[PDB]
Amino acid sequence: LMNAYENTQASESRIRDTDMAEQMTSFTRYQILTQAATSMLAQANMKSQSVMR
Amino acid sequence: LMNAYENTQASESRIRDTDMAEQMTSFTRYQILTQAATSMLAQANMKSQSVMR
Amino acid sequence: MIINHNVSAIFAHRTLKSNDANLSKDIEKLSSGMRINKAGDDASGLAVSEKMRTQIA
Amino acid sequence: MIINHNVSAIFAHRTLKSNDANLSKDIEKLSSGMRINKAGDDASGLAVSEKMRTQIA
Repeated sequence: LMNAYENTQASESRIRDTDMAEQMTSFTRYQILTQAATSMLAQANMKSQSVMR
Repeated sequence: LMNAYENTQASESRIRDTDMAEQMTSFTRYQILTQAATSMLAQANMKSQSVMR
Repeated sequence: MIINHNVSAIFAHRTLKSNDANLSKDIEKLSSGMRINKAGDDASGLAVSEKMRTQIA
Repeated sequence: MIINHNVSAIFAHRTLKSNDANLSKDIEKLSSGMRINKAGDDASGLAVSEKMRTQIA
């Protein structure tokens, strides 16, 4: 029973508990895009005011 | 029989048992190597943020 | 620099994953004191030792 | 001023990629702990060393 519980714990950890190192990798890049996408949305509003002169 | 009993057990020990002094050479090896991988994990993460300037 | 993906992050993470697993093997071996805890690492070493243990008992 | 094409930017971006290529390899060496890891670092260095590893084995 000790071996069975110990083995099943390792396997079920892969599909249930996430990998912290991998998550922090995507989290940073995903946040870089939000700060990038926000600025491109910002300059869109200024773009509409080039021909209203 | 008793003379063989020691010899058989000594014969099994070499294959099965491990040298604790030799083994600790690897535990410290992968302890430090884990530090280098973990510390440099975020150095690459901070590499990406430098393009937002 | 490529922003949609980052190659440098993948290698350091993968190298970390390989190092962490090898560290787990050291913990089990150091605690129990046996080099061959499970088969596959040395299948022949386990079987011969089991034969050796049979005579020893 | 040639406003259509930015030559000093073209020189800069390629120079940035050169340092980026240099930077990414150093992360690999520190994450692993070995100077030669994949094909490209040194053709002979990987070839010569691999004989020693099996001999050590």
